[PDB]
Amino acid sequence: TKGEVRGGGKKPYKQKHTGKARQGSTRNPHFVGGGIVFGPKPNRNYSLKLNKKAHTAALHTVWSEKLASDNTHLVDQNLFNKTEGKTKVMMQFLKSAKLLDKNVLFVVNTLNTNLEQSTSNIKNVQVKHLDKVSVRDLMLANALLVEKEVLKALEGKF
Amino acid sequence: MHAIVVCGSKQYLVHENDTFFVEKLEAPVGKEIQLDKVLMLDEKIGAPYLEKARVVCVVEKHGLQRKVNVIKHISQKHHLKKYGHRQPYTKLKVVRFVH
Amino acid sequence: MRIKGGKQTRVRRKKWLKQASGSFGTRHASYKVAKQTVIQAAKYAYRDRRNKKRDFRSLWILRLNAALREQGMTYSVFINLLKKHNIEINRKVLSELAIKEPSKFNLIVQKVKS
Amino acid sequence: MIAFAKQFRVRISPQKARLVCQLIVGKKTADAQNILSNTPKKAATLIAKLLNSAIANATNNHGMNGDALYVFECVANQGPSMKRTIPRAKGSSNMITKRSSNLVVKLSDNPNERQELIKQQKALVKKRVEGQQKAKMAR
Amino acid sequence: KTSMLTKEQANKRRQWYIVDAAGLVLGKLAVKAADLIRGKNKVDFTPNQDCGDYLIIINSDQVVLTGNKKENEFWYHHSQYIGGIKKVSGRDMLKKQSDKLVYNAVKGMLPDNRLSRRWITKVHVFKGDKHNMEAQKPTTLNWS
Amino acid sequence: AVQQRRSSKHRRDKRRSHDALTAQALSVCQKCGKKKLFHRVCSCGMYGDLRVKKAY
RNA sequence: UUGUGGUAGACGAGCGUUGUAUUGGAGUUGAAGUCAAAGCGUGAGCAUUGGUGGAUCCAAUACAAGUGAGAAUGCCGGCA
RNA sequence: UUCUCGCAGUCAGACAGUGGGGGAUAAGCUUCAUUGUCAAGAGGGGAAGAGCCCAGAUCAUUAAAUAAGGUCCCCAAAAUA
RNA sequence: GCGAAACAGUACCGUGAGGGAAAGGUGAAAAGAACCCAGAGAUGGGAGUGAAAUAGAUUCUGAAACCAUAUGCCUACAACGUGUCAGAGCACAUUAAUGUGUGAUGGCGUGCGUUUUGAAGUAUGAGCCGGCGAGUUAUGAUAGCAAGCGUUAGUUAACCA
Repeated sequence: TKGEVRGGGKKPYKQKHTGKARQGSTRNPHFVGGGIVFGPKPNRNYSLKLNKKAHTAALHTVWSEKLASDNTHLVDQNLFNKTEGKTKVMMQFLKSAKLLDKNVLFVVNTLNTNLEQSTSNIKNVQVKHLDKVSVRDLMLANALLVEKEVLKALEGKF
Repeated sequence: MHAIVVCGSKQYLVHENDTFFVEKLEAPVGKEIQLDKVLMLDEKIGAPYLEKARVVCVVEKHGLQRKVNVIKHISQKHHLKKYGHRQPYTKLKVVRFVH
Repeated sequence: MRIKGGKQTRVRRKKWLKQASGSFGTRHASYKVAKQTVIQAAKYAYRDRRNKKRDFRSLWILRLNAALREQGMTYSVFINLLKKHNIEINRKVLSELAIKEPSKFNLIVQKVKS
Repeated sequence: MIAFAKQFRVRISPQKARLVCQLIVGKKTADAQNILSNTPKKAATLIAKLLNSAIANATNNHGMNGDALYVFECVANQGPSMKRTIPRAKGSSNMITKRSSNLVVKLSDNPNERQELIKQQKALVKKRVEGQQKAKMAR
Repeated sequence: KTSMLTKEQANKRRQWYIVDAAGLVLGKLAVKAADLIRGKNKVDFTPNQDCGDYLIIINSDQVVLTGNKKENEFWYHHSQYIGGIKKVSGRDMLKKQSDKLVYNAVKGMLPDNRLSRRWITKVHVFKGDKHNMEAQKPTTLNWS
Repeated sequence: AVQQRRSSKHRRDKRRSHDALTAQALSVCQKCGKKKLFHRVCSCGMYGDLRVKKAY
């Protein structure tokens, strides 16, 4: 800004006896070289605050929308087995689900090595925890698989 | 030969087999329209109008006059209101006339 | 987040500059003088939209009264001949349109007594 | 035929170059070299080089007889000038510019061949207008 | 919308007329002069073109003013020089150039127009009665 | 003096219209064939039939 | 039906620009920039086409603005 | 045009008529109340015009009719006694 | 963008503290035009290479202001902040449109912005183009709209995961 730019206060001309434009400082925002009064600064915060209850209501609504998506059927811990990281197997899984561009983010609460083993190569497939869910992430899925043990936690959480 | 036919608020000299442009009638293309208002075809002028005299004209197209850009402003008054007027019209011609 | 904004500036100046053309001298060369001329001409046309009919009605009455004085009678009685007796809806310009067709306006100016 | 010959920025002011070459437009090289060798102007002797270079161009690169060749076009294209300063009185300083001239000379053989350029621009115009046309007949 | 109107253009036809100032007065002939030169009495008028016709006035040197205007009303003609005023009266232009009398009268009562200054030459004025323009085969009519 | 208003392009053109130059005379030298200027010397030097200057 | 002068001044609906979140599309088979033209719009604009041009851009929904120059005896650089 | 909320702008006016004050009832003067206008409102008439008379203009119309004002030519419109 | 993409605090300025700049991009790879012609010369025209040289070192793109050239049109008695509404004539054909280009002439025609009681003014600012360029934020208060919760209500801070 006008004070941040390095420079002095010397005036190239005196204040009278010349029809030149009035100048008062070495650097000015209206003078070349820079010195804009207001621009980007590392203080802008974008702070927002929403009550916990309202956010939980928004959650419950978006889950219920997802729970009625009719294309997100139930999945069991057993089927994550029989493979360690062979995405080819998971590619056959994805094909069998008739999903091509579905940004499938998988909810996990077992931390079974097989899934975070995969789902880090292609941008399409990722796996994230139930405790880390976000509304955009939930609707970013457009297709998802839910594990049945966490249904108990979901009904407990209303 | 000649005829004196008023469309809307505008009265026109119209002869037989002449294309011309009048105010908008919102008439779609193709059909034949018999207008009532007419005066002094060639003789025997009726006072307000010509009684029972019809002018039977065919409409062929609706057009618009060139883009008229109009700006209102007063000097040193911070007022530069700009607008664009389009002037619709109907281009048509007459085919028949009856007394 | 810097934005120069000289592109849409170029577009807006270009779109002010097309209509300002065909003028004598550098009037249609620079942004400011060209816009001044365009606005002034717009005002001139706005006022002339009235001035044209104001002068054309005078042209009508003068052209009619030329022939009227040729036949001696005046415009003052002419309106009486039409509007009062044998009421008609005749307008000024069609009179001269009939004058420009020989031997027709004579019939109208002669039925004034009938 | 063009017979264009460029110079690219010899140090002369273009005002004087145009000034000296109004006198050559439309004339024949037979009566051009002589008048260029007699008129006592700085640019006169300097453009004789370009004139004879154009003669050589016409005689060698194409090789027509050239007896009907006439001076088609002179021009003094304005190049980037040089900037200098000189001290003046009261401590002031005068600012001076050095103007050079890009010179290209064209020799024509027939009083024609611009009209051909006119129909070439018209061909551009038509390719434009039917290019617009195909936008509508496209289904 | 509007009724299209047309006028004659670049096909004007003009004639020669004869008129005499035997017992006339300045104003009552000058009004007819303006009327004829304008052509406002004929339906062939076009402001974009010429409308008047040739006119010949003959023997302007017997026109008479009513009242003492010939002796007391004066015209000053100032040249571009300082003190270039030529003072003339009604009585003196009879024994002098009366042609300029009708000339300045007719020019004063018409708008400053390039056609009007071109119009004014279509009328010819001489205090005499003989002129080589007599061979124009002209239409003769009084009070013109 | 000092200008008050800027001079227009067409005033520059009209002042330059009389600021041009005309052509020059020309003649033929019989002995030394050359299109020389009238009443001057030739390429070989003979203004008339007289050439006292060196031919080099 | 009332209408439709208008500074100050107040109210409402707005447009373009960058990048981001997506859903999409196009791109050496020549993107965008560029100018020329006798377009479409109540408006900021939106275009149509050719050449030039030689590589990313665009439609819609939202998001946050070094987001919008005719003037500052303005500055920068050129032309005068 | 009442009441509350929010934003105001603004306190440099002048002109024309009356009543006045001052001057010298002098001012394109100064200051008021009242009657209108300009500021912040086009236009027509007045030779142009910041206010005077007619007057409050969405856009278009080589449409008609009126207000003030005008009808010897410019400059459009009349004569009769 | 640190002033400083580049040999920058460099050049340069004042003796001294101190002050203080500007400018990059060729093309795939120089493969950077062997050789010929003109001209001493740079240079230009060829050839050849390069897809392409109108990519040839001025070396990504090259608006406009600026300067010229010319198709056609108009113009040397003319009183004009230069255009508008009509408009013949002249030359034509398009984002097919009551088509376009120019305008002999007629009617009309005292700028932009700011200042203000009010400015075509002889009140001021502007030779000109272009490029940039001056209503944003930390906290809190008031008012307005919408949403959430709900009249034993509602909301959290700091901090941690």
